Amino acid sequence: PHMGALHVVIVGGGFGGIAAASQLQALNVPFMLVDMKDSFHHNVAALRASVETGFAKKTFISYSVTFKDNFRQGLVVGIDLKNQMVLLQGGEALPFSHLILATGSTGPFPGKFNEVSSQQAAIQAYEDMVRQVQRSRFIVVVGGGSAGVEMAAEIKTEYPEKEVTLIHSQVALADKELLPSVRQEVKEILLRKGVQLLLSERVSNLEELPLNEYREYIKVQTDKGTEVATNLVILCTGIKINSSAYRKAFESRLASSGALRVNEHLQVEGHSNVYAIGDCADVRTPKMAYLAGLHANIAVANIVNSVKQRPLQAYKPGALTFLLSMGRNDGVGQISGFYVGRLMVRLTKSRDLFVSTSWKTMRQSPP
Ligand SMILES: Cc1cc2c(nc3c(=O)[nH]c(=O)nc-3n2C[C@H](O)[C@H](O)[C@H](O)COP(=O)(O)OP(=O)(O)OC[C@H]2O[C@@H](n3cnc4c(N)ncnc43)[C@H](O)[C@@H]2O)c(O)c1C
Repeated sequence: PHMGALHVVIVGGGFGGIAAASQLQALNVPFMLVDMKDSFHHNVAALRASVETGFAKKTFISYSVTFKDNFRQGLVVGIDLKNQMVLLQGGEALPFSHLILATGSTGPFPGKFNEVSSQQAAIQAYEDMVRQVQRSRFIVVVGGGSAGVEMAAEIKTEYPEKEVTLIHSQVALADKELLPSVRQEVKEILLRKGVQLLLSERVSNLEELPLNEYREYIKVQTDKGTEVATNLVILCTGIKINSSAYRKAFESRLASSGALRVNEHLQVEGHSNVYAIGDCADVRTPKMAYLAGLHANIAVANIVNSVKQRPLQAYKPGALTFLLSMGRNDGVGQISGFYVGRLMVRLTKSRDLFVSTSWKTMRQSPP
């Protein structure tokens, strides 16, 4: 029973959620931000944190330092649409006048990390990975999506003396929606770095392999009968929408891919006070962190505009921007649908992986 007042609940503390929480905090609008972790995860640097000693502490930022009592650690199990509540594992419910859904994507470690944990435990998880990689002479990266391609390049750039094999089910690497010129140069670069590519093969004994853990001997098998002996197997396939929090309640609304369908104001179909942003929004985009932030300014503005009776603003997708990091000294990609080269990507993404951006948003300084 909110009797006109606002109470905004942000479910998910990723790039979008912290963008929305910071906007609401600047306008002094009551809000509660919920995340299962206690710190924000700059997952765009997760692969460098998998290979560089001491980097991982640059990639987690305490929520409570920035948001204080406007943050609440918890796992969201369900939405009660009728009574405008948000159901937390353990019983607690959070009442909202407006709801921002920002639940991001789920995937294998190290590319994603969606574990309830402390900041120091999360950091330690990546430092542990680095020791697995240091220990290993032979490493297999499974999956030539954008994540595997960068993971293999990241290992070879930091450890030229390791033997890195990348195994991928198709014949072209990285996202299908990229310029063919982009996809080809990614192959050129991986080969010049000494990565051994096993294209058009599928790993067949995967349920039996130890993941993210050094072993003296591991044999990876493919459906074509190729056997690759290795010390470490890193899995880089299986990014999907994290609908844990909202699926039971919006089944009618979830598009097939897990995302919530939305209008051009990022409103969830069938609701005027429920927004979806970033990865969980059905936008036919490639799903980018920077987009998650833009969506967040859109959603907060449209909550304020909906109270101040004003025309909502819309989200106008443009041409494809995505830069692939090929280690710290190389890369390639496209900015608004045209090709950008190695020097450009190295200065934009590959040196700092946009890490300083999240620390600025969170108003904190890295350790
Ligand atoms: C895999 C990958 C992705 C890249 C990459 N690079 C870029 C890049 O250069 N630029 C960019 O803009 N995006 C890039 N992205 C995409 C970017 O990582 C994602 O699109 C971005 O993180 C999406 O932002 P969202 O806020 O939509 O989602 P997050 O996963 O960041 O945050 C979701 C949060 O919700 C929380 N959460 C979800 N369900 C929950 C629940 N039920 N209860 C509690 N918390 C929950 C999660 O724990 C997590 O903290 C990249 O190189 C790779 C390899």
